[PDB]
Amino acid sequence: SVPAGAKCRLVETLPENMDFRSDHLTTFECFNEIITLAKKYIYIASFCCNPLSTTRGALIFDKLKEASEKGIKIIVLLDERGKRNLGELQSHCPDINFITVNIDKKNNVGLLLGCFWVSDDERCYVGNASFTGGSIHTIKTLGVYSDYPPLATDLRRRFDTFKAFNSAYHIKNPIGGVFFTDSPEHLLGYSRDLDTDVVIDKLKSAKTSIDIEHLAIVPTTRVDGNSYYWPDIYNSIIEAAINRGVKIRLLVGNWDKNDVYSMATARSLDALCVQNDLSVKVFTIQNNTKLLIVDDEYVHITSANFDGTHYQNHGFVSFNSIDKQLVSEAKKIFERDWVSSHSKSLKI
Amino acid sequence: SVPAGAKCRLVETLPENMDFRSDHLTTFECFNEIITLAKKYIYIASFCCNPLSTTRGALIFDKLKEASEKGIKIIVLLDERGKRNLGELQSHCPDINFITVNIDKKNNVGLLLGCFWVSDDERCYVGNASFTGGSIHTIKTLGVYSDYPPLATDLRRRFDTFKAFNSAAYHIKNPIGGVFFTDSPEHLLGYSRDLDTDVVIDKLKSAKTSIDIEHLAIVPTTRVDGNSYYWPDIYNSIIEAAINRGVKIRLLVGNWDKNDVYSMATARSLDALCVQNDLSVKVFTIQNNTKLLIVDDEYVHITSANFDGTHYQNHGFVSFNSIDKQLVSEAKKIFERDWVSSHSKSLKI
Repeated sequence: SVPAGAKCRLVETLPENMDFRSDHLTTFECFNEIITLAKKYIYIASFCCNPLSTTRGALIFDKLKEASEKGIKIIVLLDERGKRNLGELQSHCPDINFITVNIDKKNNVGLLLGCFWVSDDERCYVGNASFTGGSIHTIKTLGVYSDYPPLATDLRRRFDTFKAFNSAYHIKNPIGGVFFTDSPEHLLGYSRDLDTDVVIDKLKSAKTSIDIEHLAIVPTTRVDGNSYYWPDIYNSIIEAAINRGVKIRLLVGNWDKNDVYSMATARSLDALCVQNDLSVKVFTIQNNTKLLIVDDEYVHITSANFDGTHYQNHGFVSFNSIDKQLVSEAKKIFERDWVSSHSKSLKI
Repeated sequence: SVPAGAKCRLVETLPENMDFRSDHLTTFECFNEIITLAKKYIYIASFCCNPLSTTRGALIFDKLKEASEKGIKIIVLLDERGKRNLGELQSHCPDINFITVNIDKKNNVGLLLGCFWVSDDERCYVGNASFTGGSIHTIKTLGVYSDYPPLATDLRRRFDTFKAFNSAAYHIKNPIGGVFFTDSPEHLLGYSRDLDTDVVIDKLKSAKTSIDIEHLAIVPTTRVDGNSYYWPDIYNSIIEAAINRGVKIRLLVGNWDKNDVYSMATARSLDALCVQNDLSVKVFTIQNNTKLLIVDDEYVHITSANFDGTHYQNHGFVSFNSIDKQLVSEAKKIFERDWVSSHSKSLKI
């Protein structure tokens, strides 16, 4: 009935100046095939829309413009704080519907990240490649493409939820081994599962290994001029390594900004690298990859970073899979990134 | 009916070589009053019994010996891992009943700390002054004495629980007399006792204004049984109160080193938090058993355990809690004295 894996295949943006190589569908090829095969609609949700930054991004934008001129209903969702180039986006393509959204009318902290495409209720992409020229060509990204109509329909319902904010156990036995998790809690409705609870549960259930490629694993972030302390994911990682002997490899971005918090977290992680089975490598390249692999049997790909600001306020959809083949493909991706020349051991 | 405060008064050990001063009942005077007024029994629970280390402790030991010679039933509970001077304790006083206890027969990690005296179901002491000459004379300690029979009877039931391990809500919100006990570990709670872990974390999370803590170490990682154990529950409650709710927090902890990478890293983290939040950390080098927590100047917590994972997951102890305004204000002045003491210096390095 339902195909194993839900017809999902991994998508990558591997910049030519970087040493990352693979035979997966590229982000450019993914967006191009979605626009080409489109018959009725194309829905896109991202924090900001800035495709003209690279030549490949402008080509995707022009192909999307062609679809709009040929009757395809195209709607692009972007957060209110990415409204800088809104006038230029609508001037270039008057037939595209650009909508700014504010998902947090109470606190004005939550931001739309979504980071997914969906079209014709048949095809969809989901990952961490925003609708920018950087995410298409020059920034390393990781996502998932699928042409399974039930999965794309799930993403279309997420688009309905996000579009409604215009400014103007199924987790144990998923369908096809693939399921979505959502954020924030006040947008879950009655049926959707909070990504925070799923991620923490998978980290606590880890028996062997935890592999994470994220931007920053820090317990403290700055919610626009104010500090917010949220160590839930940070503690789950640390307690797995120390209390349960789980082998943990963390591939995170470089820190500084004279941030006392990020530096303190760096010294704490470096202190853990000397006595526990916790290894941390750092990358300096621009990298949007948000990847989590547990016991080589569960994979989690999203657009949010494992911090309190994202998982308490921001709006995003996260990809989850327990399909062994898709997990093994993601495991090979992380193994490549771990020993890459752009990943260096944590320095004191 | 029930007296406010449950007839509780603070008890301190202030060594003469230290600058700490107060008008509270001393630990020596407290133990002396318990031994003198004893009519039937005196029950004592501590990790170890080493009273002969100082002259004042040996004097208390001889008074307890005299009580045993006068028909008083004396039982001293000590942990099995404090069995060093057991032979000398029984040679000095053949009429005292010394019992070694192992509260964790499964894992052999939990230790008996109790740190309380109870006698005649009428009088009791509870705090962090063990039955040693150091805790009586040379080591700074803080405890509570009460002669309210219902409170001492509650503490006697804890003694019954611990003695059984021989080697051979509503009542928390409006307590009786504003005083109640919390207990540890979870596998010894029974059906009616409240876990000290949950109460401490709840009080820390409910803090609206101030959090004052005088403990040995506030670290998320300890060495339980040859292995490192990560437990940041109390650590996170403190930090999130300061960062997310703007609570003014003063932490008075002991000095660290031992080339411990974990304790050193935690030191750098706390000092990193001191630069942008209302969190101040001072360090003491003196010998100090004080385990004190004060929340919003309306809740006081005195115990013998340290706020770490080893204690609050394994060890057996009874913790004193009170919301009585008078007793809390007295504990608040104690912390204010300790905070600006000459033996407490701001965190450097």
